[PDB]
Amino acid sequence: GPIPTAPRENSLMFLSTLPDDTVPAYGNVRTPPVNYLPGEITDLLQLARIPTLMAFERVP
Amino acid sequence: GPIPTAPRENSLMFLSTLPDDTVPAYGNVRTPPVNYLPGEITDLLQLARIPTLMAFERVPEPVPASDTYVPYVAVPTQFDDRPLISFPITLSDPVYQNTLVGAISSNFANYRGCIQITLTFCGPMMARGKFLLSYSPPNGTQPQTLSEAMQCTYSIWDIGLNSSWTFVVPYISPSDYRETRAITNSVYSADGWFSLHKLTKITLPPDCPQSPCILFFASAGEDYTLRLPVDCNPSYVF
Amino acid sequence: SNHTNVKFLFDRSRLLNVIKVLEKDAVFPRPFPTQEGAQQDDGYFCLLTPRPTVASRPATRFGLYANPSGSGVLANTSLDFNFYSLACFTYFRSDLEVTVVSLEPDLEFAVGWFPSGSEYQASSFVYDQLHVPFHFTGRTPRAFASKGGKVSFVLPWNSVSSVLPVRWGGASKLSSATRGLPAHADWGTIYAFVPRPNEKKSTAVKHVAVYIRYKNARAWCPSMLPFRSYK
Amino acid sequence: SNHTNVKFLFDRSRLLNVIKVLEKDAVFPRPFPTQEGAQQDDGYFCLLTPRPTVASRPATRFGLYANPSGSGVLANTSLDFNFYSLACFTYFRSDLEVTVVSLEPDLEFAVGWFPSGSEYQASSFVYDQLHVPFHFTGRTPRAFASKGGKVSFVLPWNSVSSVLPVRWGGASKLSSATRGLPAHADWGTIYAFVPRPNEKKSTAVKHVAVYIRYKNARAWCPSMLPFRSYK
Amino acid sequence: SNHTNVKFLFDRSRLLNVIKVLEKDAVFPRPFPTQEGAQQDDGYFCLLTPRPTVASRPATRFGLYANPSGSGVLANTSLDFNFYSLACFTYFRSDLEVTVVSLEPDLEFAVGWFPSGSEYQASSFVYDQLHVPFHFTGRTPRAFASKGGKVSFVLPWNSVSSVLPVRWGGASKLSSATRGLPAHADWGTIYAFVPRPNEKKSTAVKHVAVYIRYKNARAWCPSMLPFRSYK
Amino acid sequence: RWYTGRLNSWTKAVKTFSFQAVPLPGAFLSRQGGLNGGAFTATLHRHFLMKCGWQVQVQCNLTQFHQGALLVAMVPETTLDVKPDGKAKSLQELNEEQWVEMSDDYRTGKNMPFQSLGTYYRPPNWTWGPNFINPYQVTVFPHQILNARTSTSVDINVPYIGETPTQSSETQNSWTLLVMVLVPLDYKEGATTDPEITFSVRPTSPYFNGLRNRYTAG
Ligand SMILES: [Ca+2]
Ligand SMILES: [Ca+2]
Repeated sequence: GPIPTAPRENSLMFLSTLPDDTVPAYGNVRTPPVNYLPGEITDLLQLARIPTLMAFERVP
Repeated sequence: GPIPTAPRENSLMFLSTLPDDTVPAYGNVRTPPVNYLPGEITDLLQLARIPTLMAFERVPEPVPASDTYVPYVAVPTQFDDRPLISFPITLSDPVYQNTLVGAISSNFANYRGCIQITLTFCGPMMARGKFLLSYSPPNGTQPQTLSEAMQCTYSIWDIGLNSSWTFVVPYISPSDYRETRAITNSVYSADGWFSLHKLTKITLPPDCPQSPCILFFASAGEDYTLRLPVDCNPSYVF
Repeated sequence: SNHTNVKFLFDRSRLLNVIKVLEKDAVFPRPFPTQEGAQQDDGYFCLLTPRPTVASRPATRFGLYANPSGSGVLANTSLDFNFYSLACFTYFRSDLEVTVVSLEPDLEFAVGWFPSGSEYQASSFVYDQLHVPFHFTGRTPRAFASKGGKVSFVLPWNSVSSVLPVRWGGASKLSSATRGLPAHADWGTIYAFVPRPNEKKSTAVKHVAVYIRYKNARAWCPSMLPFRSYK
Repeated sequence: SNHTNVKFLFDRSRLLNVIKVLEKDAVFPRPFPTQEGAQQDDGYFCLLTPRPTVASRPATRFGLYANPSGSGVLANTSLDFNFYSLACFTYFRSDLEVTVVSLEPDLEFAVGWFPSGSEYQASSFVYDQLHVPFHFTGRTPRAFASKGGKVSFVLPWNSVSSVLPVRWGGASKLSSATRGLPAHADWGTIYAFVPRPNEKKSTAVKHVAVYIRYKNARAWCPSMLPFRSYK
Repeated sequence: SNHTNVKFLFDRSRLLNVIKVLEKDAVFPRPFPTQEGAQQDDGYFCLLTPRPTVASRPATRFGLYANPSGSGVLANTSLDFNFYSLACFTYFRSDLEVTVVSLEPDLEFAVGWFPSGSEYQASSFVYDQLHVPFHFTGRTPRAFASKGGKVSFVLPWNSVSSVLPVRWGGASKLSSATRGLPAHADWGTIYAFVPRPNEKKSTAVKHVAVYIRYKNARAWCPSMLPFRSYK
Repeated sequence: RWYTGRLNSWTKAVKTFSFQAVPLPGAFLSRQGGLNGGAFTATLHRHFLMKCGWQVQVQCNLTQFHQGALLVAMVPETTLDVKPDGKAKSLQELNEEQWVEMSDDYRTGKNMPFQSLGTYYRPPNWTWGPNFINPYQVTVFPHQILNARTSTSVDINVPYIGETPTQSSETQNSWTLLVMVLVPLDYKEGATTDPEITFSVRPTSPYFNGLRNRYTAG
């Protein structure tokens, strides 16, 4: 283990956009199937193209 | 993870020449194509060889602007056994300074190779003449006499037709490079002098303007090489 | 070596300038002209390009306070002397490496960022009698001092513009068309703040500077470089 | 980039809220309504979901103490403004990344946790004239400060419920059936405490906050988003 | 072992000498002879070769201040006793490993460098009423103390000269031709400074030393070694 | 098709580092020196973007018994139009002065537009600018020379340039021309006196875009 390595000027610091993850908590985790639910939605552009209402003033 | 490793006396320190990079910010990055733009330029040596203007003084110019350190010289009616122009072989002089090569070297440590020396004239075309040129390597005296110049590395330029001519220095150096900075006129950098003599006097027909002008250039040769760029000075901001 | 390789040449860091340490949500300086009584928080919004700049906003000319006294507030600017004296070319594009440099010894601090042309708005909220400037969390990353720390990072090209003009001759706007001002040619602004609530605002004064490095650049066409006065 | 990928979009951390530092075994706040004289330890049991909440217990409406004075005790709540303003969908499920954020500089602390709906009971025992709150050890993990430290961790989905409803319209109970309250839609509660005995309880006051990040989520069906007053 | 392998033999570090800690942009000592009133900053420009030297400039003879008092300023020199007593050869070339050694405990410092024969010029600029010596950034690297730190590094052969003469018999210049002075036979000079503005100049006094190691050398021809007085 | 205009006389009062400059396409916009483009010039206003190259010529009268020199060179992204007043030049200023001479203000670029401080800020001391002109360095640009011993006219071509593939027809000002006296005019008295100058232009591969009415007024 103990070996020469590369430090950083900001090791372990926190920036809002940290790209990687950390230690997990536990194993033995199980989750139920969502298959019974309709249509998981993935992207905004999927829905953004639905015609939306505008908000023009009502003339005085 | 936790394992014995090798520390350093200066881990994470900052030196101006740190060689590697650090953590990135984000993915999903996209950039536009530069293909529509002309000719990305890669290296200084590509451009350094373009002939640049020199900055020879204007012989006591009396204008209130005073000096005009300018690439051209005027034609004298008389001549003497001493060059029209002479100067040490040194990169620090103003004629060197504001050239491409001079501006580059101003931020470099040492120089190597050779440079192109280009020559020019501006008088009426009805003129015929010749000029002598002599590079003077280091010696015990700055050349004056035409005969001395003939002993030096020398050549003669025909002004008969061509009002321009070119020359390239020879690279002679006991060291791989030579000190770019003019710390002192010493064996490390200084390499003698140049000389310029007019071979024969004026020959013109009537109505031609008198005492015409002579122009000159300079730029890097193919063999030129510099070493170890150096930092700049901002005092010109004043 | 082949030092003359431009891509290799400029890939080193250098100082940008100093800024004051923050201790609360701040009033961004107003657009010019600015009049006395319009109190605003100058000297913390760190612009992110060595172009001529003034009061967290770009600049075209270069003027400085050669005199120590006068009326009004002293602005601040930024110039990269080395690169700008070596910049004998016309267009440019690259990425940007940067690292934190604290001036006060023994400092605890937090920093943030937002990109080029990204407008600023923080405000604050009271967590149990303690204001929490919204910027403590938000759209952009943050980093912190290990009781002092060399926080480092890099950012890419971001502007809608294809490239960066080294020096410019267009016009900025359809009205008040400022020549020599290409607006969208930087990376945004950062800000360093104490990890304390506004109530914890202290009498002590602190300052921080930064170093910046060019990454994987591209250059085009010639350009002039300064002359030197012969005296 | 393909930012519009929701799974990628929300995987970043943000503040939840502050809580007070613990120095002994604590009385969990009683179920509502609560009357004066029923003294209880509010403001340490950190609930673990950005839903509207009150006094370590969920909430349906949003009300806040816009006024600085009044009768009674001030509760605390929690809202994730960014995600809740961006949450134009109906059902949800994901994991949760979280990290510690101490407010007091130079702090030594210990923290613990228990899952969603997990009831609390600590009590304390005297180790040689020194009380030892049972929670110092127990069913759940713990982590500690290196005289300050960025403790980080993640937790999975835990509820018997298949998914998390983004906004809800059912009824909570067979009696006192609170509409809009899906109870089993969080991860539990944590608690930060000094590694000292109850006898070492100090006069000094300390506080700590936390940041939370969404991990590997899944979303379903549309949903509305807030309107803006035009003034 | 095969200790007699010269290449292996000398690859170890040893002290060069001490220098004073810097706190501002400095006046480089003037060329000799130097007269009183020409005030200059002696004792910070650390020359980088164990040759005989004086006042940040080389030297040919060896003279030292065996007496504690007198008129004028005390210069400083540098000799590598081990290598110079073991140097029974004529020409040399190698690389150079070096590491920082702070004399003051608990020090915060910054250091810089420039190569052999590299002229010095820093000046300073006022960052908000605070001078910033230009050298804080520039052409050459820098390194910093972790509240104390063993900064280490290496440099290559740099001189235009093909090799290093162990002892010399030429002439230095065309005028004032100093025999025994090969000028271009070192690596330059370094300088250690506090990371504070000139205004922060302090009354306290600090000092730092350095150790130097030979790397991958090459040697030629015999040479004598000192005799010993028999008493 | 070609387009052409006129320029002042090279006079003995002119000196080295004395010059005048022309902007592209600003010359058409101002009908500079009698210049006229006509159909495409009007089209400019009816199209919100454009992209084209160029092709030019220049002329001036010389004689064998003259000596002196002149230089011609295109330079991009300059702010030469900007005066110390902070605005581009109208048809009167250059038509009157007729020859600019180098000064520190343009050796530095200090004349570039600036902002009004307001009472809030201290006044700065203006000392530097990036749009300086270092005449000794201009030889880098491809260029052509017009001298008594050489010629009376010149020809050059240049491509399109800009931070985007195309730019607004009204604002795109990437290219600028300058003409400078290399050596002062002189001739044995009585010869051709102070010759006048003229210039010709052609765009290359022009392409209009952003079709709309003529320039919704200002
Ligand atoms: Ca390590
Ligand atoms: Ca290790």
